[PDB]
Amino acid sequence: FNEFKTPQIDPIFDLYVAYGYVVSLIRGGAKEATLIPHGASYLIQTDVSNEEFRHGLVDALSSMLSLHIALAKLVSDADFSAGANINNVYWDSVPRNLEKLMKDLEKKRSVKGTATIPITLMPSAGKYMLKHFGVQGGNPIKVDLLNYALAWVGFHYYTPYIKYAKGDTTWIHIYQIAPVEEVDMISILSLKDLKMHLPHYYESNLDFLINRRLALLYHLLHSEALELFTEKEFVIHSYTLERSGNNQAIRSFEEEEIGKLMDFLWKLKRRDFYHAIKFIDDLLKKATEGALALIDAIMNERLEGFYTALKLGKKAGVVSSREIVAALEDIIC
Amino acid sequence: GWIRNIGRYLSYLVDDTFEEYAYDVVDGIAKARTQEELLEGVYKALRLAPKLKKKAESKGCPPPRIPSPEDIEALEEKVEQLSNPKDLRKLAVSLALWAFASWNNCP
Amino acid sequence: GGWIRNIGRYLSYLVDDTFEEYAYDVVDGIAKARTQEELLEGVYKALRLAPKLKKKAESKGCPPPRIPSPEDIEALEEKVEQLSNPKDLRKLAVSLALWAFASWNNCP
Amino acid sequence: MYVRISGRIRLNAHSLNAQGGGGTNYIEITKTKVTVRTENGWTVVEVPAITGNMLKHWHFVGFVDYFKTTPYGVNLTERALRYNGTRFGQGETTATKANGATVQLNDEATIIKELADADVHGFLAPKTGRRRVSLVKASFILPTEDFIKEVEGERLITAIKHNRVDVDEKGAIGSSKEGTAQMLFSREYATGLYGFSIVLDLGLVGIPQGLPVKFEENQPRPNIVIDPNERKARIESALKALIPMLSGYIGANLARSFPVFKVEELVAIASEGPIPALVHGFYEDYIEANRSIIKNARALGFNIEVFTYNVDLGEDIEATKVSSVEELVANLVKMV
Amino acid sequence: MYVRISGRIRLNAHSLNAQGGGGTNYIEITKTKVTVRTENGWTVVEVPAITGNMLKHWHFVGFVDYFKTTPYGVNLTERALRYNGTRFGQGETTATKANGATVQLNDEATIIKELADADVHGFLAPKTGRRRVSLVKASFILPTEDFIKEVEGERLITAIKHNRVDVDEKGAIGSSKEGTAQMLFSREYATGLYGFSIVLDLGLVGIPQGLPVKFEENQPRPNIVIDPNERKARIESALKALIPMLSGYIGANLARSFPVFKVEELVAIASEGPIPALVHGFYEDYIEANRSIIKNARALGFNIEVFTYNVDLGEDIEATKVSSVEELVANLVKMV
Amino acid sequence: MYVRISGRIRLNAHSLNAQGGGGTNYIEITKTKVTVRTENGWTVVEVPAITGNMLKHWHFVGFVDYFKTTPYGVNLTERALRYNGTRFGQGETTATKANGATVQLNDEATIIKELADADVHGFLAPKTGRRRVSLVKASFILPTEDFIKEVEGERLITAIKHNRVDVDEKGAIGSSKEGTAQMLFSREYATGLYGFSIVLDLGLVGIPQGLPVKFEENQPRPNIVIDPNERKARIESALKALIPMLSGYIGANLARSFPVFKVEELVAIASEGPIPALVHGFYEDYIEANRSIIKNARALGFNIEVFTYNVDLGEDIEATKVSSVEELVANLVKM
Repeated sequence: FNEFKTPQIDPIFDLYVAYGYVVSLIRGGAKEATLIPHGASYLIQTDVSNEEFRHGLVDALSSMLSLHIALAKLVSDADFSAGANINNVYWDSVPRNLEKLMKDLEKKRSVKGTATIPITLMPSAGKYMLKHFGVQGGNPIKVDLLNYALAWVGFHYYTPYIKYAKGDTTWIHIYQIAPVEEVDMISILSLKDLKMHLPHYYESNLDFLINRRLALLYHLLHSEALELFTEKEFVIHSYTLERSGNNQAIRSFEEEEIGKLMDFLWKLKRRDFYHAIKFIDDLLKKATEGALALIDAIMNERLEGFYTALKLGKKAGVVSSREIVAALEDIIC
Repeated sequence: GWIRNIGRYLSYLVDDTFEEYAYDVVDGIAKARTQEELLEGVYKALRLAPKLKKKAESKGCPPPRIPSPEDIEALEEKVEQLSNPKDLRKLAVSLALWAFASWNNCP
Repeated sequence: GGWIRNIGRYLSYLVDDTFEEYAYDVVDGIAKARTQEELLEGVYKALRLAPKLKKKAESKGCPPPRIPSPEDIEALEEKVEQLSNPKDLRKLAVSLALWAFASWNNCP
Repeated sequence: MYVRISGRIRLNAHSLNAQGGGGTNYIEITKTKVTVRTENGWTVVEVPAITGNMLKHWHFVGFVDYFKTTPYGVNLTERALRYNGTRFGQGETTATKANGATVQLNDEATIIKELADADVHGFLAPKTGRRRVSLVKASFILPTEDFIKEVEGERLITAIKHNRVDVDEKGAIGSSKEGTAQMLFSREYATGLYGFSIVLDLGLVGIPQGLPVKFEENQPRPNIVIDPNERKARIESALKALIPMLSGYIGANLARSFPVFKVEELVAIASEGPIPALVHGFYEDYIEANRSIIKNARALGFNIEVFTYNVDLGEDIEATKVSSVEELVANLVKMV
Repeated sequence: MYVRISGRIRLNAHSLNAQGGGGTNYIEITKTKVTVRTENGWTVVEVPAITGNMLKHWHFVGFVDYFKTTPYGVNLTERALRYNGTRFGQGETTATKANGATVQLNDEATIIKELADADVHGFLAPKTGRRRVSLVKASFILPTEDFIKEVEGERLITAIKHNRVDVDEKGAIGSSKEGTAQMLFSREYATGLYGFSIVLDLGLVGIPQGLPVKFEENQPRPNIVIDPNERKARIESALKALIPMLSGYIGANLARSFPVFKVEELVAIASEGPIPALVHGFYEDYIEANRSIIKNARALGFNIEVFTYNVDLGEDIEATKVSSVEELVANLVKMV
Repeated sequence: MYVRISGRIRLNAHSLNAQGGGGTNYIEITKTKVTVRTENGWTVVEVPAITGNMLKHWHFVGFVDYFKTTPYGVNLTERALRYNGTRFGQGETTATKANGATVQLNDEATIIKELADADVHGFLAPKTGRRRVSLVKASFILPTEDFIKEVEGERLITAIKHNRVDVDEKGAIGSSKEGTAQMLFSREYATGLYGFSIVLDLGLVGIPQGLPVKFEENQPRPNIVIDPNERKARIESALKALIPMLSGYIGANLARSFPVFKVEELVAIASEGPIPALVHGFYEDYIEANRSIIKNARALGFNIEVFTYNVDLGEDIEATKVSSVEELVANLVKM
């Protein structure tokens, strides 16, 4: 058992690097790989060799850079270039770091440098750190390039996210799904299925991408990867990046759960599918307040929320068919 | 469980084919904390039966069907023993929940 | 105690079709009973039309109305005399008046 | 010149502001929940009442009736001439003048100059967004509390059933199969000593709300887009509109019901400057409240005049005893 | 000065602060939850209520109405004359005076001197960053705890449905494909004994928040950037703005509803200095609590002036039995 | 001197401590998770909990408001006048008072002698250290666990939408292209019975933190570097700062909400020496904890005066009945 250890720095960036380890192993092979959570370390147990791990990592980096070159100091509208990176400097910094990693690893040379970590990979980071009686100039936090690249691979391949422009400002919702007990390779790959590239929606009709919980509900509505959350316990760590007037900051860091929402969606769509997605999309587009009440009811197991959501939807344009009502009644028990 | 039949009758008060839009009764039946106001709201909803009958009759599609008397006593044979409001809500909210269903009425 | 359905069967004849007797005011009065005396007044007003419907039921090829028995009257009096609270009085008055609007198969 | 009137009026066998049934033979009357103090604690009772919308509509009808006779009555609306209460519905940008001409809706001053009805009762044009609040405030016609105390409710309702006999050329009632319309509907009538109150904000006629003063040399002055004769005529018509209001011209079913509608008592205040409104007649202890609100108003420097009918107002208050609404409106129009 | 008012008002048949739009069917009124005893654990009941935004807006409307008549009414914002609450919104730097003169939103003293609405009610200048805390704070309007306990959850909402008679000029009631807007909608009217509380900080009017004092002669001289006569006139106008407050001008839909108002009892205290906030009327035992508050404050060395209407209070401390709101505001302006 | 007040309060229809919604048109009130027992179950309930940051800010606002009336209000920073209170920073080494007097930051004694806000709510000088802790601390304002148990479900969060109409010069309104400002935002108003606990260390007011006592004449008398009369004035001003605290002057949205406030019950302990904090008002059994901790402290030799409002706290303890917050203030200004 190679049992790769993962650096203990930040349980979010730690999760990203330990959670891209799995795709690095998969691209190199490494059958029968599992992840044991150590609170924050998130250790991974496998029978792979170091050279095979490096081959998988360089394969992942090659795929990522090939995707990056598709758009064009080169700036691409990809997940790891500009779709999630709210800072303009990182749009060029990250590809340079990744290609440096590629060049170093392809020559069987371990990286010998350290680089700044962006706020995207770990919101706990930033620009200033309180040492004793003030902050440190520059960016005090630095990470070895190997773990930096691994976490970037994990973020690009696995974690879903959403970008909404709405003119001058910009909102970026980032979601990462964290196992809590134990997972095998198939489970983690099933979670990887959730990730979809280029979620740069913008437009004006889809103004409901604000209210982060509503946005994640909308994203999960059209996803049908696997109902794993009903048999395994998972949590969600999510955060928002805002660029209101070139003032880059984070305004939401709530920690919700994903099991209840997925269970609700599966129970609702088990009866009717044609009247499920159309219902939810119409309700989101018309009754935003009703959608907020509905998601609050889902997350809090509240009866009045469903009634309020249905009333608000029926007020404007929502058909609200019978089968979904029966499914809701069954969920109510 | 005598829910669809009454839900389709309550749906007659919200659908656009009946241009009367009885929304207050839906709020009354949904927002019921104890026994009395739930029965009051369901009575108010049922009282508009001739309204719906003459609206559908004068418009062309078949008139709406009144809930059968067979489950009328079924409504009061259970709600009587729901002394606790917490379990009473499971039916009080559901009554209005089924009032917004599709319930195709007129072609 | 089972007499609610029996009295509601007679009450339904005051608003159903095939009778030409659309008495909704009596139903509203018996359903909006705030006190026992006006509830009894509404019950008497509803029962005063028993000959009105019984005589004409046989004149239109329909079975005679199910007029409540005196045992039903005794049960109603017992329930009324024991209710000095408008709280349960409201739901009691609503219960029997709700049976007025139902899909009764009076005339086959 | 602002006017605030309140008082008590008795209604007998009235079916004003009903629901009309629509899809039922039982014509329900409008019901509202009102608060009664009560010796046992505050309670709520459901009683029939007339909404202020109907009172405003009937005031508008009276105003247009008394303004048609005026020489400047041509500056009205065809819908207003047809007793239509809608003003500048959705999707329209032009107004049909009573003369048949077309009035643009791009300027509020032009509208209030050429449309007296829109000047007085306000208007709303969503297509161009032109909004103007009404200069007449009408309250709900609610039964007074002490009346409910005295009668203990009594349900205040009578249902009277009338048939619609459809006799054909052969003289047959039909069987709902030949084309007859023989049905039996019911009408709901009520009664009681209701309370009424009106507010005539007759100080902005001919004055656009977007520019009330010109400030030519920092001296405030009203900005009137019409000649003073038209303003005087509009004020007189608005004041005389109260005549077909306190005589039996409130509510629907006037062809059949025509409520008795006798005035019991009234107190009114009129003053050129801004004045507070009176207490509604629903509350039993409002006459003393009216006295306290008028004496105090006179203690600040308001050039106010009080007209009272069937109310003494004591002796400290300098009020004129008015015999009937005609002398009341004559006094109102006397003070410009 | 600093004056605080708290009491009860009997209000019924009011569609104040509705939620649904004009074109939206079944126009819904706002509701708020309240926590009450009910001789058991603290239970939450949802009851109709009136938001404080409406009260603040109507206080602003009354303030500008009573300040326009003042000679210093020219020092006002153009939007204030339009009864618009948009005070220096997002995306502008210069504003317009009542007479049309331009004003710069840079120095707070200039803003509060040339404009009076931004002084009494505060303002925000997002482009510049200038801000001013409102000196007038209005609470919500909640029914009293004892009243809601007594009613035991009896809805207290009347959903009255009404429509229009929008008809084609030919006399035919058209459908949606014709051009008429004959649509059916409903309005919610509430009733009950409500409690109100509003606080005024007129002692800081004409005082910029950046530099409250000047310290010319090493004394706490306030930085009154305006003339003392102007400050007194503004204070008097703000106090007189309470005359239409408790009269029927604190809500919307006045044209069609005109809610029926009557003040049952209230208390008011003013001492031209810091003062504890009065207990709201939503609580049944607010009288004794407020008596204790104003007795301890007076015993602490405060020249508290108390005017009480229709309440015995403590019948031993210095309280004046005021008869109406006009007398109360007269007493308030007498001590300026 | 040292006082500690913990109790349960009744407030509703409030929008305190919202998430701003600077870029999102929806304004969210605070949403917090609270663990509670549910008859052999440890469940979590999403209820608002008001941060103590706003409570401390409003206490400081009340203190600076009440310190203006006293003639000794000259010793106050000009920053505190504007409801500011940043208290310097890395690049600031000079203090500006209300009159505009330069004050050096060499020692805490001179700073607290020339500045009153820094003596009460603390300050720091990262340039030279010399950090001073705040003498006033406030806990979170969250509903009590008893209320959560009694209510269990229910939204208790009303989302009310308000618009901002802004017509053109005559009557023209615009949505997004006419250049006008028309926004329809939503505010979340919360309700429920909350629990609070505050600690006020008035005994250290006017004494440097690093030199609690002088101890020069073989008697460790307190090192009162400031004048005793204006020291007592500061004590009285800080005590009266609680008057705009249990009255409805807590939080934001005061112009549009002004929450309906009424304290239900409270227990306060006052003493001239250091005393332990009693309990946070969130706990349902907090009265028993109050009684136990008071008994233990008195058995350990603490001269504690206990004032109780609308709570028994046992008859054995020497508790003084309190009618209202003004009664407690009047009873506290004696010492």
